[PDB]
Amino acid sequence: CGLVASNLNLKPGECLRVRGEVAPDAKSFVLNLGKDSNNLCLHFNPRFNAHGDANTIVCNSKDGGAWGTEQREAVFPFQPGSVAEVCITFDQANLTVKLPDGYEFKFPNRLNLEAINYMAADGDFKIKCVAFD
Amino acid sequence: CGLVASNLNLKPGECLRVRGEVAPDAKSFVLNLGKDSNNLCLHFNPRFNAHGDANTIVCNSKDGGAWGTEQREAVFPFQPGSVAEVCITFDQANLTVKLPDGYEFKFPNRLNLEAINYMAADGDFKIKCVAFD
Ligand SMILES: CC(=O)N[C@@H]1[C@@H](O[C@@H]2O[C@H](CO)[C@H](O)[C@H](O)[C@H]2O)[C@H](O)[C@@H](CO)O[C@H]1O
Ligand SMILES: CC(=O)N[C@@H]1[C@@H](O[C@@H]2O[C@H](CO)[C@H](O)[C@H](O)[C@H]2O)[C@H](O)[C@@H](CO)O[C@H]1O
Repeated sequence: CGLVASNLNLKPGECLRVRGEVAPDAKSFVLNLGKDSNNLCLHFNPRFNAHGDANTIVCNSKDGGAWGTEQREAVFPFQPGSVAEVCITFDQANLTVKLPDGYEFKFPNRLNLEAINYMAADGDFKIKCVAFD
Repeated sequence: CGLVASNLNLKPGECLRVRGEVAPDAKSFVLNLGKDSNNLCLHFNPRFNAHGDANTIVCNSKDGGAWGTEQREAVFPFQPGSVAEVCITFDQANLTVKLPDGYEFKFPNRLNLEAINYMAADGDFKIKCVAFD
């Protein structure tokens, strides 16, 4: 696995910023946010070439070990072999993810945790920088 | 406890940059670095006024759960209610903690691990930014 951080205590409205290097031959990377590995309010999974998907952002929740209903975006502002920054915040209704080119999407908040306490990165994304606001 | 990060994979010569908020009423804060919570190549513990120490940095190791022998500095460049930045690196001989204004603290490398994989903050220190170089 990649970087795992806990005790984040990220409250509604606070910004979590992650900057990393996307591998030149990247097939996929993951940012998981929530309470723990079984309880994710956001599974954020850009798929360059994985699970039969191409240049597709896949998002989901995981609640008590169970994947929720998957959602995808049409836009894919990531390139292999470049640096990517992602900024995440949430309120009780939605997570809001802002992407490098100013792209911003919302994913329903299905878990309604009081805070994001857990983040894990995986796959072809080398984290260089994590910041809190 | 404060932020805990694992799978850091920080190798010799690589630089861990941490910026945090020292609480206004700070009595003590901690940065722990090593393999896991029981194997610390550096316990970095500025004590403003705790355990009978005043404005003293206490450093130690922990090896398979057992604390080593404490090393202490006279020089104390931390202030309560402020922002502190440190840059940490290690080699075969020492861990080095550097502050921007040029303070440099060295602690013997007692564990000789291949990497720092674990970092944890505790006490009156709120981490706001972590970077890898
Ligand atoms: C179990 C399985 O393979 N599920 C398939 C999906 O792949 C998983 O998607 C989740 C997020 O929803 C995680 O990314 C997990 O790592 C993936 O294996 C796949 O996206 C969909 C659509 O093809 O099919 C599921 O069955
Ligand atoms: C159990 C205990 O209090 N040990 C004393 C030391 O305090 C601990 O020191 C370690 C680092 O070596 C950690 O900072 C831990 O949090 C502290 O409780 C204390 O520094 C010395 C002398 O002042 O005595 C030890 O027995």
